[PDB]
Amino acid sequence: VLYVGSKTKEGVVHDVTTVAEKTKEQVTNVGGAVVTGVTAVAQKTVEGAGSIAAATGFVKKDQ
Amino acid sequence: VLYVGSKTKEGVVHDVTTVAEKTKEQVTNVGGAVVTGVTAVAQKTVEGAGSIAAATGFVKKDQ
Amino acid sequence: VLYVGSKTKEGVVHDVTTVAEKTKEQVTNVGGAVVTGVTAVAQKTVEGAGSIAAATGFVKKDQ
Amino acid sequence: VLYVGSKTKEGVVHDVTTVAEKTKEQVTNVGGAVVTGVTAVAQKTVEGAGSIAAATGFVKKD
Amino acid sequence: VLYVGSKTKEGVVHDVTTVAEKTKEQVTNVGGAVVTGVTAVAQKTVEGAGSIAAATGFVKKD
Amino acid sequence: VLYVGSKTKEGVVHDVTTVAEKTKEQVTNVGGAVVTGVTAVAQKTVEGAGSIAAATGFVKKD
Repeated sequence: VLYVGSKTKEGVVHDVTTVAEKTKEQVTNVGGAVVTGVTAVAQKTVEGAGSIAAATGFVKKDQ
Repeated sequence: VLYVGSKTKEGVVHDVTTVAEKTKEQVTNVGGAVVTGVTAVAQKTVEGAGSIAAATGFVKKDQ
Repeated sequence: VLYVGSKTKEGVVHDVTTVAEKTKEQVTNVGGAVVTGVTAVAQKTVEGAGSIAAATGFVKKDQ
Repeated sequence: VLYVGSKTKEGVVHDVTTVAEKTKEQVTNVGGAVVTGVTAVAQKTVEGAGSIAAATGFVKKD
Repeated sequence: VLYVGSKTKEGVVHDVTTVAEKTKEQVTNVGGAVVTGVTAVAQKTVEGAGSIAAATGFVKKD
Repeated sequence: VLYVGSKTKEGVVHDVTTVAEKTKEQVTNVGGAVVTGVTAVAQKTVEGAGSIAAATGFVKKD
């Protein structure tokens, strides 16, 4: 498993450019999840049973 | 498994450019999930049974 | 497992450029999660059963 | 050259507001200008000799 | 050259506001200018000889 | 050259506000200028000889 001469880019994120202006906002939450904003999750590997990788706004009520 | 001379791009994200202006917003949540915003998930691998990779707004009520 | 001459970029994040202006905001939370802001999670590996890697706004009520 | 998501305003006028409640006015005039109200001039390019551009309440005589 | 998300304003005028409550005014004039109100001039380029650009309440005589 | 997220304002005028409550005014004039109100001039480039640019309440005679 070898790279001799290259440019290897795995699991990256860039130039994520967000601009806002005069943005008014109201939020109300009771018990749940609310995700309002820039998020960058860059991974290369997640191993394992029953896993959760890179969740976002994840309401997990179980019984 | 080898790259000799190349440009390898796997699982990437770029130039994600979001612009907003004069955006007014109201949200109300009770127990669930609400996802209002830029999200970039870049992975190369997720291994494993019963997994969840890169969820978003994921209400998981189980019994 | 060897790189001879290269440029290896795994699990990175850059140039995440967020601009805001005149942004007014109100939030109210009771018990849940609320994520309103720039987030960069860059990993290369997460190993293990029943894991959670790189959660965000993750309400986990269990029984 | 390439503009991604950009905004390019060369000689514009915007987001002007004039609120007025319970305003009382009176005017009298004799042979001259009076400008009581909103004006919004946006010119990109003007040329000439002895030009007059974007005048308001102008009085010329000889 | 490349503009990503940029904003480029060359000769603009914006976000002007004039609030007025219970305003009383009177005016009298004789052969001259009076400018009582809002003006918003935005010029990018003006040329000439002996030019007059963006005048307000101007009186010229000879 | 590349502008990422930048803002470039060359000759602009913005975020001006004039609030007025219960204002009383009177004016009298004879053959001259009076400028009682808001003015917002934004010029990027002016040229000429003997030019006059962005005048307000100007009186010229001979």
